[PDB]
Amino acid sequence: SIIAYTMSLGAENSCAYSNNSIAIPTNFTISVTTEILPVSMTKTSVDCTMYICGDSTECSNLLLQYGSFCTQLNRALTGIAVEQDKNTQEVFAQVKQIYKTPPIKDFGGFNFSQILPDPSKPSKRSPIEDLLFNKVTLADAGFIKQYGDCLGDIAARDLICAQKFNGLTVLPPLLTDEMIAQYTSALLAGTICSGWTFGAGPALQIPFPMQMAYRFNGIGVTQNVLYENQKLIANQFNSAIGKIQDSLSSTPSALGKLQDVVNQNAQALNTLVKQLSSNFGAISSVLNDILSRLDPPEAEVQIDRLITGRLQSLQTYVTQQLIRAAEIRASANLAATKMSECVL
Amino acid sequence: FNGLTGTGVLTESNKKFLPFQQFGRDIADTTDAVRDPQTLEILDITPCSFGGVSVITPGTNTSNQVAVLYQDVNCTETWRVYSTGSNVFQTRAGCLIGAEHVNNSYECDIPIGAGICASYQTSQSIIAYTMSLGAENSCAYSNNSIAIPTNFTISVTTEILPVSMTKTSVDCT
Amino acid sequence: SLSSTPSALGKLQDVVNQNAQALNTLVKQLSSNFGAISSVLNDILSRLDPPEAEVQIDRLITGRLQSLQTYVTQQLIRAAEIRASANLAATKMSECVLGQSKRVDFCGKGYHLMSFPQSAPHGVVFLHVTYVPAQEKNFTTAPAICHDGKAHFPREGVFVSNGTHWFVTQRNFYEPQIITTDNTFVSGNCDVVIGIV
Amino acid sequence: SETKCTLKSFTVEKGIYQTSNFRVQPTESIVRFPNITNLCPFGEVFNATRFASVYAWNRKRISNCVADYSVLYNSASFSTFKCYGVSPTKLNDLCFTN
Ligand SMILES: *[C@@H]1O[C@H](CO)[C@@H](O[C@@H]2O[C@H](CO)[C@@H](O)[C@H](O)[C@H]2NC(C)=O)[C@H](O)[C@H]1NC(C)=O
Ligand SMILES: *[C@@H]1O[C@H](CO)[C@@H](O[C@@H]2O[C@H](CO)[C@@H](O)[C@H](O)[C@H]2NC(C)=O)[C@H](O)[C@H]1NC(C)=O
Ligand SMILES: *[C@@H]1O[C@H](CO)[C@@H](O[C@@H]2O[C@H](CO)[C@@H](O)[C@H](O)[C@H]2NC(C)=O)[C@H](O)[C@H]1NC(C)=O
Ligand SMILES: *[C@@H]1O[C@H](CO)[C@@H](O[C@@H]2O[C@H](CO)[C@@H](O)[C@H](O)[C@H]2NC(C)=O)[C@H](O)[C@H]1NC(C)=O
Ligand SMILES: *[C@@H]1O[C@H](CO)[C@@H](O[C@@H]2O[C@H](CO)[C@@H](O)[C@H](O)[C@H]2NC(C)=O)[C@H](O)[C@H]1NC(C)=O
Ligand SMILES: *[C@@H]1O[C@H](CO)[C@@H](O)[C@H](O)[C@H]1NC(C)=O
Ligand SMILES: *[C@@H]1O[C@H](CO)[C@@H](O)[C@H](O)[C@H]1NC(C)=O
Ligand SMILES: *[C@@H]1O[C@H](CO)[C@@H](O)[C@H](O)[C@H]1NC(C)=O
Ligand SMILES: *[C@@H]1O[C@H](CO)[C@@H](O)[C@H](O)[C@H]1NC(C)=O
Repeated sequence: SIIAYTMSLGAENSCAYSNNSIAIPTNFTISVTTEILPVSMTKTSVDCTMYICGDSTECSNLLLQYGSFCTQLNRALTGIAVEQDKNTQEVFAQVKQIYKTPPIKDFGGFNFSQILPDPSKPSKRSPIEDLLFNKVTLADAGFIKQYGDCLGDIAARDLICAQKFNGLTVLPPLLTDEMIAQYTSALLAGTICSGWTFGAGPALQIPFPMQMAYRFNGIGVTQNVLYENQKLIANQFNSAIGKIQDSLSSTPSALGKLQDVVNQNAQALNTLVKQLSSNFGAISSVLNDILSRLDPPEAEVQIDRLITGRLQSLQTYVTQQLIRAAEIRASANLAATKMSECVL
Repeated sequence: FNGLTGTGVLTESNKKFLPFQQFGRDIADTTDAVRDPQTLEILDITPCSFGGVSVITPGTNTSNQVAVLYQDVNCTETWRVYSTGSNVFQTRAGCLIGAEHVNNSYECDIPIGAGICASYQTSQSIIAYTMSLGAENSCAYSNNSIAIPTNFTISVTTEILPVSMTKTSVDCT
Repeated sequence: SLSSTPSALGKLQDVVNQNAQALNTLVKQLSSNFGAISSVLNDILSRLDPPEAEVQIDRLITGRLQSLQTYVTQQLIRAAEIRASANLAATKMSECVLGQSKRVDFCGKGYHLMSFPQSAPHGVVFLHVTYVPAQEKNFTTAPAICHDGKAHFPREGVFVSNGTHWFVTQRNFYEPQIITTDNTFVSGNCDVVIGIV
Repeated sequence: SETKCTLKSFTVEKGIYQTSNFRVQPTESIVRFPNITNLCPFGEVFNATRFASVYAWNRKRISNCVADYSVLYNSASFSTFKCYGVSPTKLNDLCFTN
C-alpha cells in the first residue's frame, strides 16, 4: 500500500558537555567522495524563417513586416551558443602546458590505474571516465546527419530529422571529447608529478609521499602520521577508489543532473515541434491548406494569425533557453572555481 | 495531390493505409505521406533540404576572400553546395569549401567547431587547421628528487569586472 | 600594456554596445508595420474613420507593446548578469584588496601578495601583485634523517641535499640551513620510514 | 554580400556569420487527380423544370464528375453566389469528397 508519514529529519544524537573532558581521534580514514557539476549544454540555433514559413513566398513577405524580431531571436541564440564554449574553456583551460602521463601508474603504493587514461582504448578515457560516458544518454549520434536517411520515412520518426526540417539546428561543441580528456589527463599528470606548483607557475617535481605530507601538514597533522602509516593510507586510498568505481557503475542515477539538463533541452525542442501544429485560432494548422483554399486577403489574415502564433512560440523558447543558459553559466563559474581552488 | 499542395521529394512509402484512409500526417500535423489519387500507391513526401550554411569571413579591411561551411554536407562520403572551386575540407562539423587544409596545429583565431578552427595567413589565404590545445611538456617523477626555487619574480596582472550598466527608463505611453 | 592594446577593456565596451544595440533595436522596431496598413499612426488616423482606425491602431499597439516587453525581459536578464558580476567584484574587493587570500588563482595567477583596485567606466579593474617562483634547481631529497636510531623529521621545510651535504630549506626559497635539533623534531624510530638517510 | 546585407553594414568583422540556408528549388510541377471524365449535372440542377417546396426541400449527392462553373456565365444571371468555405477564385483548384 501507499504509506503517508511524518518525515524523520535525521537520527537523534547527543554530545556531553564536560568542562574537564575532551575527545581526541586515535585513528583516521581516507574518504573519497564525488561532486557533479554541469559545464555546458547543447548549443542550438534556430532558423526563424524556415520555422515560421513553410517555404511560402506570401508567408515570407508577411514575415518581413516583423523581420527584426526574427533576427533578434537568432542573435540571442547565437550569444548563448558562444557562451557555452566560453564556459567550457574556463572550466577546462587553466593550464596551457600538456603534461605527459608517466609510464608508472603506482606511486608509493597509490594506485592511479583507474584515474589515468588507458592508452589502449580508442577513447583515451579512464575506466571511471568511460563509465561516466556510458551513463548519460544522448539522442544525437553526433552532429552530421546528412540529407540521406531522413529523405525516406523513418519508422521510428527520429526526432532529429523533424527538428532539422523545421529549422532547429544542433551545433557541435568547439572542444571535442578527445580534447577534453587530453586536457584533464594533463591536469592529473600535473598534480601527480608536481603537486600544486604547476598551478601557480612552473611544475616542480615532488615525490608523491611528500606531497601528501605537505597536505597533511595543511590539515594540521604532523608528517609523522603519513610516514608511519603510509602503507595503510595507500591501501585505504586504493580501496576508496575501487568503491567509487563500483558506486558509479552500480547506480543508474549517479549522473542524474546531467541527464536532467539534456532532457530539459530535448523537451524544449519537442515542445517547439508540437507547438508548430497548433491552430492558434486559424482555420487550419497547415499553411498550404490556407493558401490553397483562400484568396490573397483571406489567406493573409489566416497567415498573420499563424505568424503571430509561431513567433510567440519561438520567443517563449528563446527566453526559457536563455534563463537555462544563465543557470549553466552560474554552474560553470562554480566548476571553474572548484577546479582552481580544489585541484590546483 | 488532389488539391493538397506543397514542395518536397516524393518516394515510395513503406506504410499501408486502411481502405478508407487517404492521407498520412506527421507529429507536427503536416503531411508525411499521401495515397496517390490516380494510382492507389502510398507515397512519402520529405522536404527538399536541411540547409546548415555558415560563412567564415576575415575582416573586410584586410581581404574579401571568404570560405563557406556546410554543416550537413559530407564532402568525402551536387552535395547541396552553392559553389566549389576545390579547397574542400571535411570536418565533424561538416565540410567547408574555400580554406586550405593545413595539418600543422596552431593557435585558434576564428573557431569553427569540433576541434577545427581557422585564421587568415600570408600569397594570402584562409587556413583551416586542428587547434593546438597548448604546448607539450613533461615533468619527471623521481621518488628521490625535488626541485626548489632559487630565485623569484614579482608579477603584476590585471582583472576586469563590470560593476554597473547604463540605467534606462522608458515612457511606454 | 593598457595603452598599447585597444581591446584591453573589451568586456566593458561589450556591455555598452549591448545596451546601445537594444535601444537602437527598439527605435528600428518602432517602424515595423506589424500587419497594419501603415507604420505611421497619423496616416491611419488621417485616412481611416474611427472603427477602422481603431482596428489598425490596436494592431500597432499590440506590436509596440510586444516590442517593449521583449526589451524589458532582455534588459532584466542582462541586469541579472551584472548583479552576478558586481557580487564577484565586491567579493574580490574585500578578499583581495583588504586582505590576503589563500585561494589559488582567486586574486590572479601565482601566490597572492596584494592588490590595488582602480576605477573604470562602468566597472572596476584590479591590479594583482603576486610572488612567482623563477630559477630553480634539481636536488636530491629524503623523508627523514637517522642520526642515532631515532626518526628525525623537519619542523618546517624540506630536507634537501647537494652532491655531498644535507640541509633544510624552505619549500618556496633555497636558503640551506644546517640540520639541527632546533629545526627538527623526533618521533618514532628508523625502522618504519622508507628511504631514511 | 549576403552577410553584409544581414548585418546592415558594408564592413564585416572577423568571425563566422550564419546566413540563412541552402535551399533546393523544385524543377517541375506534378499534378495528380483521379481520371474523372464526366461533367457534373449542372443542367439538372439549374435547368430543372420545377423546384421542390422549401418546406419539403430535396437533396442529392453529386459524385464522379468534373466541376466547372464557367458554363453558367452564358446560361443565367445569378443574384447571389456566395462561398464561405472556399474563395470563388480557388474553386477550380480543389477536389471534394462529399
Ligand atoms: C565519552 O563519554 C561520554 C559521557 O560523557 C559517553 O557518552 C555516553 O555514552 C553512553 C554509551 O556508552 C550513553 O549511554 C550515554 O548516554 C552517553 N552520555 C552522554 C553523551 O552524556 C561517550 O560515549 C564516551 N565516548 C568515548 C569515545 O569513550
Ligand atoms: C592497481 O589497480 C588495478 C585495477 O585498477 C589492478 O589491476 C587489476 O589487478 C587484478 C589482480 O590483482 C586483476 O584481476 C584486474 O583485472 C586488474 N584490473 C585492471 C583494470 O587491470 C592493479 O593490479 C593494481 N596495482 C597494484 C600495484 O595494486
Ligand atoms: C585504524 O583503522 C584501520 C582501518 O581504517 C585499521 O586497519 C585495518 O585493521 C584491520 C583489523 O581490525 C585489518 O584487518 C585491516 O587489514 C587493516 N587495514 C589496513 C589497510 O591495514 C587499523 O588497524 C586501525 N588502527 C590503528 C591504525 O591503530
Ligand atoms: C631536473 O632533472 C630532469 C630529469 O629528471 C630534467 O628534465 C630533463 O631535461 C632535459 C633537458 O635538460 C630533457 O632532455 C629531458 O627529457 C628531461 N627529462 C625528464 C623531464 O624526465 C630537468 O630539466 C632538470 N631540471 C633542472 C632545473 O635541473
Ligand atoms: C654542498 O654544500 C657544502 C656547504 O657549502 C659544500 O661544502 C663546503 O665547501 C666549501 C668549499 O666550497 C668548504 O670551504 C666548506 O668547508 C665545505 N663545507 C663542509 C661542511 O664540508 C659542498 O662542497 C657542497 N657540495 C657540492 C657537491 O656542491
Ligand atoms: C561521411 O560518411 C562516411 C561514411 O559513412 C563517414 O565515415 C564520415 O565520417 C562522414 N563524414 C565525414 C565528415 O567524413
Ligand atoms: C625509488 O624508486 C626506485 C625505482 O625507480 C627504487 O628502486 C627505489 O628503491 C625507490 N626508493 C625509495 C626510497 O622509495
Ligand atoms: C482511373 O482511376 C482508377 C481508380 O484508381 C484506375 O483504376 C484507372 O486505371 C484509372 N484510369 C486511367 C485511364 O487513368
Ligand atoms: C440551360 O438551357 C440553356 C438553353 O435554354 C443552355 O444554354 C444552358 O447551357 C442550360 N444550362 C445548363 C446548366 O446546362
